[PDB]
Amino acid sequence: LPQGFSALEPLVDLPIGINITRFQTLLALHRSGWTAGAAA
Amino acid sequence: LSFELLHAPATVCGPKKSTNLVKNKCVNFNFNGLKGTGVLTESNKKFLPF
Ligand SMILES: *[C@@H]1O[C@H](CO)[C@@H](O)[C@H](O)[C@H]1NC(C)=O
Repeated sequence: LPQGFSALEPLVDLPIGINITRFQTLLALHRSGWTAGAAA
Repeated sequence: LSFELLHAPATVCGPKKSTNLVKNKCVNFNFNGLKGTGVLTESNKKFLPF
């Protein structure tokens, strides 16, 4: 990770009211198997 | 028309009348629940959007 300072401005505020304990991410893939770009 | 009262922020509130603003004179004002008193003047502060 880069060394520096940058504050995070607010973007989204949703009135849902759910528990949320677990979470997963998603990513986009393309068939050639499949080739995925280098990312972290 | 049935109104349900649940443990929610209750987004459906309704309208509220507004009046014209006056400057350069002491006045009591309400700004969306911010109640105050004083004189309003054109400002210079660079309020970033949010
Ligand atoms: C949220 O989920 C956790 C994990 O299952 C659980 O222990 C907790 O009681 C839940 N909170 C609720 C349902 O308000």
